[PDB]
Amino acid sequence: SPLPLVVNTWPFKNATEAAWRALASGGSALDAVESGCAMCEREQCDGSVGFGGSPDELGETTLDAMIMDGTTMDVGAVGDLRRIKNAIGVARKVLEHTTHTLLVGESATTFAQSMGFINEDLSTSASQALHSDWLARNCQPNYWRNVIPDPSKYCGPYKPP
Amino acid sequence: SPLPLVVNTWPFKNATEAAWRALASGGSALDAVESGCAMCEREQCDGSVGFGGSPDELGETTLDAMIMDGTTMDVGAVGDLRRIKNAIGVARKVLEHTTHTLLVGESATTFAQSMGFINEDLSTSASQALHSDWLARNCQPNYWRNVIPDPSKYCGPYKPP
Amino acid sequence: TIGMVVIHKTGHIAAGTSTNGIKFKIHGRVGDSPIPGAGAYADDTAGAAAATGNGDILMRFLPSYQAVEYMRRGEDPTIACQKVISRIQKHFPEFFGAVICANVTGSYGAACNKLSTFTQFSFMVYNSEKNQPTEEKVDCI
Amino acid sequence: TIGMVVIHKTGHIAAGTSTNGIKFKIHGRVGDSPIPGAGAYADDTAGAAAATGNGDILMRFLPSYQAVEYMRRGEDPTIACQKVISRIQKHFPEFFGAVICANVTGSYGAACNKLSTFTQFSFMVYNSEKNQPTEEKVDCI
Ligand SMILES: *[C@@H]1O[C@H](CO)[C@@H](O[C@@H]2O[C@H](CO)[C@@H](O[C@@H]3O[C@H](CO)[C@@H](O)[C@H](O)[C@@H]3O)[C@H](O)[C@H]2NC(C)=O)[C@H](O)[C@H]1NC(C)=O
Ligand SMILES: *[C@@H]1O[C@H](CO)[C@@H](O)[C@H](O)[C@H]1NC(C)=O
Ligand SMILES: *[C@@H]1O[C@H](CO)[C@@H](O)[C@H](O)[C@H]1NC(C)=O
Ligand SMILES: *[C@@H]1O[C@H](CO)[C@@H](O)[C@H](O)[C@H]1NC(C)=O
Repeated sequence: SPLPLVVNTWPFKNATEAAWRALASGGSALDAVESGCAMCEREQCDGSVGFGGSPDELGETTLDAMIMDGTTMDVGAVGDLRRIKNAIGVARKVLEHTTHTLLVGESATTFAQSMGFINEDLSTSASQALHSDWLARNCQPNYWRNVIPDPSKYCGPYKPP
Repeated sequence: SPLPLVVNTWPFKNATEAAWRALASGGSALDAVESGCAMCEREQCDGSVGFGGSPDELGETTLDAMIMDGTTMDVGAVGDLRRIKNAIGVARKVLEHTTHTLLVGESATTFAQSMGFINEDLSTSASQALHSDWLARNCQPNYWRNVIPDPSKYCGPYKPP
Repeated sequence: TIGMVVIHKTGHIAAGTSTNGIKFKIHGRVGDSPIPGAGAYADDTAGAAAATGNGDILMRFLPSYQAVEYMRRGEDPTIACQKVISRIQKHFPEFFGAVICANVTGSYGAACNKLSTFTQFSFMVYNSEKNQPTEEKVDCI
Repeated sequence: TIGMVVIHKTGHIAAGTSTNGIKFKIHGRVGDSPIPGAGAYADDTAGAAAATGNGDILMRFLPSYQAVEYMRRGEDPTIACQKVISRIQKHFPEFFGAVICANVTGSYGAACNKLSTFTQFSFMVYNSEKNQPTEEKVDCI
């Protein structure tokens, strides 16, 4: 009931602490959300946030992030951000420097570099192994369907029958 | 019965016609939607659908499309589709051949090629001209704000203040 | 942008969109069209809706999903569509946007936000009674 | 995925998410995280919500927007979050997903879909009433 209030999915305590710390220093709600989420990008929370995790079929890690201002209802977001670690940082720059809402892929990378972000590989030896073990395993699991060869048994390239 | 029913935005009658025709031939609601929308991609309706229109800051035309099944509530969508003309055709393939909802950018172009779509330049003399007159008017209008140099007077590239 | 809603004779609904976006958009920009609930939405249990206009703005208010949500509760297509326009209007009074609504039985409607440069919205219809693609038209509110 | 909601002392609300998606996703796949109303939603007049789990399914039901919509109608945060899970549940009984809710006055709640491998959902809360971030849990429904 009393404010400020910080709530986040999963027991990622460091993100909670980071967000609270921002508010305690005088930061706004946007500063808090960004800080809390950026903390998990750095700490690669549960391997499901930030670089070095969830490699795609080609072995590349691409990030998705968004930040929303509840006062103006302004939004900044990026999907399929490539080679930039601070996804929520780029999302906030979309909110502050454009009148758009969503920027994607390699085009969003270019935008991020213009905003001062460092273009770097998002892979790690750990995410590289995960991908090679996946390949050796005949690409299981995957999200293909109604294609040949049988996606429940083989790797691609796939094609509709 | 009042059904079937076909309703679409704007006075795009040829698209409404292609959708109805799809139904008359015993086609599904999904077949109709794909038929109607694809018709405007070919026709470049108001220059707001399909190739050769709305060039971005770099002069490139990129397409977005979606198709949704009301029965299963499955959705196939593409955003920032590059070098593929039949955007909704690709979106329907995301629905039929993957368990994902949205694919974007050059990555989506690769997906489209796997599904048999032709990779091709979406530019035309018309869209380039549109872009050049824009460069001439000092990139007015654009969607940047709070950057250097002043977006309201000058072209890019831009940098944070 | 083209937003289309189709109700099969069986009552199975589908919705869709296709667009090349807005002119001179920043490289990599994606609007409301490919976003479920924003550009279009369909549900056999309620109805379907599609939106067109300034996607940067529409995207934040999920107009098609809310229109269908209203129709889910029995609202008339034109009303569900106007209510959606009204909520956005409260935040961005100068927003460019139009929405088309259709419920499970075949009733349709539309609404648009009135601007000095945008006062009426036309949309195509085709059903059993009308044996010709009929161009409807609505005055913006 | 991490979804976060914050209510400033001044009543101003913000929300956001960050994720690397799902393992072995098809090259170029975008989940619910960067989609307004799906991954997160914030409205100073209603409240805020954030979702996590299988993004492919979640983004089709706009969980964060609907949760906020319920609270806008007066629903208790927990009940708003539970109702969202149920609606999706009827369409996909075995989907992985959890949602956090919070209204304008600082009340929070959460809900999740019950699975053989997922029966409880843990989330962090940091109040002024608390002097340390405390881990909360909810049994999935
Ligand atoms: C945010 O969510 C909380 C929790 O759902 C809401 O709090 C509840 O608010 C109602 C008033 O609308 C309180 O119940 C009423 O309580 C008074 C107590 O004096 C009683 O006289 C009434 O007959 C009735 O029981 C309820 O106690 C309170 N619950 C909690 C846990 O604080 C709150 O209203 C929501 N805020 C907004 C703006 O919707
Ligand atoms: C953040 O999380 C990990 C796991 O709980 C922990 O080892 C680490 O020490 C935490 N951060 C700090 C600054 O303590
Ligand atoms: C269909 O509409 C277009 C405008 O989009 C028009 O140029 C064309 O003549 C019409 N189609 C046919 C086959 O006449
Ligand atoms: C569809 O709209 C009409 C006009 O508002 C209404 O009478 C009818 O009952 C609606 N159908 C349903 C299922 O709500």
